[PDB]
Amino acid sequence: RVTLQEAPGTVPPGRLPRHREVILLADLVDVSKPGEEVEVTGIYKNNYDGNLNAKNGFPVFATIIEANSIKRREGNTANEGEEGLDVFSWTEEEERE
Amino acid sequence: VEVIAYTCDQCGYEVFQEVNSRTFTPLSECTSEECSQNQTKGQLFMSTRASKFSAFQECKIQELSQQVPVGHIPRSLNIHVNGTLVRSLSPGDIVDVTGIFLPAPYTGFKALKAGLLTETYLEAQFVRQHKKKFASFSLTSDVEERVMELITSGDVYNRLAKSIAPEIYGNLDVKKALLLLLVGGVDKRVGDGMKIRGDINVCLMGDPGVAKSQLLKAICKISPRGVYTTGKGSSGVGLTAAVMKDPVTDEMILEGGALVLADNGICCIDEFDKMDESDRTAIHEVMEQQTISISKAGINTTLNARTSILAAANPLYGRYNPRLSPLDNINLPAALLS
Amino acid sequence: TNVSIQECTTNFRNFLMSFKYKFRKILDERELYYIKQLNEMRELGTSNLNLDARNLLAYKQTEDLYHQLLNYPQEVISIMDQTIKDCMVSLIVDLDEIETKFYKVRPYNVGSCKGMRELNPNDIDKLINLKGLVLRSTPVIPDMKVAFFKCNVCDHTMAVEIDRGVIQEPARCERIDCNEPNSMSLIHNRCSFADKQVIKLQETPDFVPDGQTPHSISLCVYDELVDSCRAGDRIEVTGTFRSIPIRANSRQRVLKSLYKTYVDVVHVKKVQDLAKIREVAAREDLYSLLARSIAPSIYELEDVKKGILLQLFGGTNKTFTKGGRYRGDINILLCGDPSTSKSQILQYVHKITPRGVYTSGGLTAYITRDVDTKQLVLESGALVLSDGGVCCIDEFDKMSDSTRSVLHEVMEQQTISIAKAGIITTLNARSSILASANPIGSRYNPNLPVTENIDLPPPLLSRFDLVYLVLDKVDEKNDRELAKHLTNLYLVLPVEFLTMYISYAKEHIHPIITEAAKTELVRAYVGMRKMGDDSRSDEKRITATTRQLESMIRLAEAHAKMKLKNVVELEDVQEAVRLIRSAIKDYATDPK
Amino acid sequence: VDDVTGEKVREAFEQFLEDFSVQSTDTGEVEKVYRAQIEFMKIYDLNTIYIDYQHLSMRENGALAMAISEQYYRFLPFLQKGLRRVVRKYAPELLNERVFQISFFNLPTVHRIRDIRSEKIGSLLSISGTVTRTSEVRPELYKASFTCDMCRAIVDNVEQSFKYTEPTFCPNPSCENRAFWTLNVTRSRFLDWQKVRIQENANEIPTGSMPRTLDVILRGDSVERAKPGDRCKFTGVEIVVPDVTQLGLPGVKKTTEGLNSGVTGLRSLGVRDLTYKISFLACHVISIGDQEVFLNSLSSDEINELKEMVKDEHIYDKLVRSIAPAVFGHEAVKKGILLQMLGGVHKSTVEGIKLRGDINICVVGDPSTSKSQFLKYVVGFAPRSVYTSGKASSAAGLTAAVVRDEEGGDYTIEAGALMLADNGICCIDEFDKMDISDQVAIHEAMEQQTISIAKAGIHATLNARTSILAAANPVGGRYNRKLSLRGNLNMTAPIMSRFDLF
DNA sequence: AAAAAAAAAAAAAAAAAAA
DNA sequence: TTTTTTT
Ligand SMILES: Nc1ncnc2c1ncn2[C@@H]1O[C@H](COP(=O)(O)OP(=O)(O)OP(=O)(O)O)[C@@H](O)[C@H]1O
Ligand SMILES: Nc1ncnc2c1ncn2[C@@H]1O[C@H](COP(=O)(O)OP(=O)(O)O)[C@@H](O)[C@H]1O
Ligand SMILES: Nc1ncnc2c1ncn2[C@@H]1O[C@H](COP(=O)(O)OP(=O)(O)O)[C@@H](O)[C@H]1O
Ligand SMILES: [Mg+2]
Ligand SMILES: [Zn+2]
Ligand SMILES: [Zn+2]
Ligand SMILES: [Zn+2]
Repeated sequence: RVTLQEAPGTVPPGRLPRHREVILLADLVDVSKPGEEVEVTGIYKNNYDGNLNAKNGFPVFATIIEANSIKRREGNTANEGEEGLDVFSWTEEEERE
Repeated sequence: VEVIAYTCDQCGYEVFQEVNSRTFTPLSECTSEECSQNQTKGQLFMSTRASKFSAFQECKIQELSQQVPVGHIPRSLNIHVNGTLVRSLSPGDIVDVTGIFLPAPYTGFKALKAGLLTETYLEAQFVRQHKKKFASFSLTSDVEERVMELITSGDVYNRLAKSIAPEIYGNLDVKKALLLLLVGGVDKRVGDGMKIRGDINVCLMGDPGVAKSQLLKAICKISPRGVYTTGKGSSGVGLTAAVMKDPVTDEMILEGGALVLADNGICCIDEFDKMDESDRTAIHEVMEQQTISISKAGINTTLNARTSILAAANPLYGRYNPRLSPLDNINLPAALLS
Repeated sequence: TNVSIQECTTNFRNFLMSFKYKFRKILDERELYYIKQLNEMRELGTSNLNLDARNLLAYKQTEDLYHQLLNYPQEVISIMDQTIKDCMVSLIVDLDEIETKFYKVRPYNVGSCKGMRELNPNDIDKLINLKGLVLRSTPVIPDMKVAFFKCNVCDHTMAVEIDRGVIQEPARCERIDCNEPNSMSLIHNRCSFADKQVIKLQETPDFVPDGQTPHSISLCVYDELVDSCRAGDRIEVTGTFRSIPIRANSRQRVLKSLYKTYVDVVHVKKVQDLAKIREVAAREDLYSLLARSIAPSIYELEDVKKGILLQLFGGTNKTFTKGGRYRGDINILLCGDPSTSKSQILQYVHKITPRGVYTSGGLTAYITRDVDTKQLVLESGALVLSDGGVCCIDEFDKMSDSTRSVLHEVMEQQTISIAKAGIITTLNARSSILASANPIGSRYNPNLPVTENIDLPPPLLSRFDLVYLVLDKVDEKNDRELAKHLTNLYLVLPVEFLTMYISYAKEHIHPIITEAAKTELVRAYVGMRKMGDDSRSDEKRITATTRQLESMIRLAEAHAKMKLKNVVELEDVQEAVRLIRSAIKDYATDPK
Repeated sequence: VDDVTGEKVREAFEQFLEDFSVQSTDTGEVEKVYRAQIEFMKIYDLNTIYIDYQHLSMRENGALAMAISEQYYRFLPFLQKGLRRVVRKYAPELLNERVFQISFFNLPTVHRIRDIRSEKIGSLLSISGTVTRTSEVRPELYKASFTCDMCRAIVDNVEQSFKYTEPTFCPNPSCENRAFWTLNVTRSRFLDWQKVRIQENANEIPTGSMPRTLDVILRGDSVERAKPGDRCKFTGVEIVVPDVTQLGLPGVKKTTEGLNSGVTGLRSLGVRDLTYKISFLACHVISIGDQEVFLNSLSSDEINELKEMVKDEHIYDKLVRSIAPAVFGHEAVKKGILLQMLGGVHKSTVEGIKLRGDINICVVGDPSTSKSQFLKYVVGFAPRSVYTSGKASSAAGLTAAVVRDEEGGDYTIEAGALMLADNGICCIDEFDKMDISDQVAIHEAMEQQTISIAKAGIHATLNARTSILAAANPVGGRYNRKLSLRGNLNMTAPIMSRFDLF
């Protein structure tokens, strides 16, 4: 599990980011590294908590993101050339060409 | 608390109980016959007026330096005082306390450890204040004949100057200035309420090894209100009251902008060119009986700063100079010098 | 005790209808207060009865009730309030306003004012008089009075009274049709509550003679006494003592052997003249006397006093939308050797002005972390609080560097913005500035120009409205007069009337300039333009700037601000131009 | 038991909703404004009605207006029931069952924070202040559906409170609610939730007393409608909140002086004391401080005025004369500022390389001639404008900076003045005075139209799409006619080529 | 069921200062 | 203008 902030280039100026928690199941382990900008496709789910209801006085719920796909987006902001999780990967016919 | 009295909504006799331990539990249902019945005749409550109380206070004592063996740290001892003897001693005095050396259970900590270890305390019985009494020059026959003898002595100021610090040789005029500093100048205001102070600000200047610090120590000894300060060593000397974060409950007890006993005190300072900008700002603010009104958290209870300033500083070269003195100076503002 | 219920009430009522303060007058050895004041209350609709103890002591039967009141405050006060409640009908014989209002009394002056250093347990549940300084406060705390309940199964609701805080909950709903025991559920938001506020009080410094530390006693107030005091106040209170058991471990039934001490108070004390103005305002020499009346102890220095007075009066502020608002404040700088008592002038003006903060070289807003509580609050600095008044600054040379830019921000726009910790906002200042600075060295050399000795940047000193220079030079005569004046003082002045006059001029009066004054203004501008040039090709500096025109417009408006006029005259503009040019005449350096 | 008062107020409420029948203008004979609101909901699937208090004021006088206003909490569900009745009478499919909300506005007065007292609990009220902090938008339970385990016996529409409540009985006669209940997440209905903090404005506070702080709870569509530093006016009902910790929970459990006005003696409390504190609940928030898309905004003036000024033939002739009428002279400067406001086309190649599409202007002059006036006017006119000095006391400088609390990780960045100016027109004053590091940052930033600073183990790329307008001053006071810009100004050579006009 | 925190040591970034 | 040192 890992902490996900907002991209500093995406937040409105002079504001504060919003954190979330992302849980990475099998085969997605260690794909993400600290300090990098990433894009994650996942499922939004909610769960009960005790201290959260304690500190607010209202029936509030916590939410975590179960990761399902991860795509790195560090530096290479040109994101219109092609689709896919990895744009630096090739098919067999691309190797043939 | 000594005895706790309840009331049970007209249950005839009202239950009394006593507690000597530092903790207890209250009562809930009384033993009267109408409440010995299956249900209570009115619920009982604690009654403050009928209960008994005693004045209580807590103090701790520290060993003297003379009695500490070499290479050791002094220890402390707690004292509990009750009854009329409360408020019979003040911090900062030598006393001879007689009391009862009693144990104290550790269960108050509620750690469940120290199965056989317990704390100890003393309960006061009779206190000898010892030390010395200032008495505020309260008149008596003996002091009256003493001042008669002084009047018969004739000329006084020269003898007083000679009698301050015979250890340091010479320097008569410095001692004369010390005499004139100890009495104070013109005071008690003028017409239209204009401010004037009787305090005198004299600065001592000279080479190292002239025993100006020793003369300052002698003056501090001979004066009752003297406070001695020097270059660094601690941060609580100025700008903060001594009760900052002091209580065990951490009540943030403070006064704001104040100094050490600045009201009618004698601020003796050594190494006047050593302190930082904060103490320098404070001593510019204590100028000419001006109060100290520095605020940090909405506090504005200013201290009425009315003190005489006597400070000793050394040249930044460590010696006098053939070239001009005001440029050599003491590395001090000309406004402060004036 | 059960003694005062029967006869003390009747005796107090009899002396209510029978009291005359002539008895107190005789006791003084140099009139029916209650009935006249009670009918005053009847015709007012108020609900309050102040009650002194000395005049209560003046009567021989009442002192018995006096002593019984010290022993038993609560019951005596309650029965006195009920007595007043019945006195309503006893005196009116509309009865409708009576049934709606409660009644309370405010005893005071019961006894000598004690201090926190001498409070023996003999003084528990006894009325005392206390004086001190209010330090801090707390948000108002709701108090449970009427418990609301609802039989959820049958939706039945019942209202329950309480006593001593503890609630006797209903073990079963009254509706025997359901008669269920466990269907009792309360509603938080349909109850009734009382407002409680806790104050922290400090002993006066008079009670600590030997440099010890003061102490703190907790306070409690109810209803009309809520928010009656705030931080820094000096008040005196009268209320009973109290002690309470401390819970210790909140999870356990035990209680500590010691009790917390706190007091509950019931009374707190602190510590058409417009016709007269015009009679004074009609005089011809109002200007000179008014100017000299604010610095009685200052010898000579008339022109700077006049300038400071006009700065205090202020100009006009307008907000026409076609070009944005125009600044209406005057800013003046003081310079010279520290032998002029120039801080005394700032001290005078600080207390003379309605609003103002006196500081020295942090002055603006900065977010702080709360000390007693753990929270974040936005805090505004000295400049923000001086809106509409005069902000006084000393030791202006020792201004550091970061803060100086802030001044350059505020003097040119009268608005300060902050972008920190996610907070972006703008705050209004709209304040006047008065500052003093010292030259570098033991003296200010007249040959030396002003700039280097005052070590301020040229733009900042150029953008002040005016400037004044004080130069003390040794002469036999002037020293003789100064020495004589100082000795005589050491060996015609109005009162807060000044403050109300200043306020009335500030907000009632909105003078405007007229067409005639425009010709004089433009002639003066052209004249100093010519005075700033010569026939030779030296390429003289342009000494007549637009700042001069703005300054003279503001000063002419200020001259009409005083004397309560509505339109300016020529005299205003001649005075303004002479004032603006006098400082320039002494602004030259060693050349020319 | 039937609260006939609630029934009566609900009947009157739905009645004046039905037939308010107010006319706005002469052409608007009968409008039925609330029917129009419901029509808007039908055509847009909206949820919340907005009710003006003044329209509610004269309806049945104080028999209805004051009755609703004072015991708002008491009669809120009755208003909800009447609203549901009328909407399902007129728009059944609109309910496709959903949480309708009502927001009252236009209250006759506003209260300061210092005037808050307990006697107004449960009453509609309006307060104003500055928001200093918000909280993340978290969901909260509204209507739950519990299963009684061994026999499911679905217990739906269970209401909640400040504590997570559970059903108390099992409707199945064979079952006897012995089995512990289990929540069904997919059947529960949640609602938004956000807590904000407010404090008194600087004008209300007397002396140097510390500001009074209060907490405000939002719900529904009013989330993220307030931002820190914005002075806003709220409308809602005053409430009181207990300490849930003393109350029973499945989880485990200035201030030291106590003396709280507590209460005890309850079954669930046991040997515990319950305290209370003041909180506000809000329902309405206001703040007091393509060419075809534009053409879609149709009006008679919108058509005619633009058509005339397009079909005109001296537009430019008048246009420059219409810029900053306050200033006198300086004809070309106005044209320059107009061109700066107009902006240039932004184009990006098919290689991901960005071409600058903005104009940057520098103005130089001798002291005290109108140059600050242009900057002030353009700041006052141009949207998203920022005014700042060349020398700034903030640690952010002009570009950006990193700030940490001591021993605080990640060195969270702070937006600089230029970063705030991003996505909009910027203004710079006193440009000659500059920070050397900031200067070497900006001159590479202007061409890149972005700035990126990597420090203290964190790195990021920021956007600075800004149009720069700056003013300088000749060295020596006045512009020496003999020399040139390079001789007169000390400002470095590469930056001069960054600017496009002088 | 809970000791939890003031006092130190060490690693930076920003600003201001001296050459 | 540059590097140093302090906060
Ligand atoms: N006039 C004197 N008579 C006697 N002893 C003297 C005299 N002058 C100096 N001394 C001796 O010098 C010492 C005190 O000088 P000391 O250097 O402590 O004082 P100082 O001038 O305040 O300087 P410093 O700051 O170095 O302490 C003592 O040992 C004292 O005996
Ligand atoms: N004209 C004067 N009248 C009365 N007192 C004066 C006069 N000039 C100087 N003084 C005395 O000399 C001091 C001058 O201090 P001041 O010039 O205010 O120093 P600074 O402004 O640097 O604090 C004052 O405290 C005052 O007592
Ligand atoms: N319409 C105008 N024509 C010419 N000058 C003006 C006009 N309006 C204001 N001014 C002057 O121009 C100045 C603009 O400020 P600025 O030129 O930046 O002064 P400085 O250079 O001293 O900062 C103002 O001080 C004002 O006096
Ligand atoms: Mg020495
Ligand atoms: Zn009983
Ligand atoms: Zn029932
Ligand atoms: Zn079941």
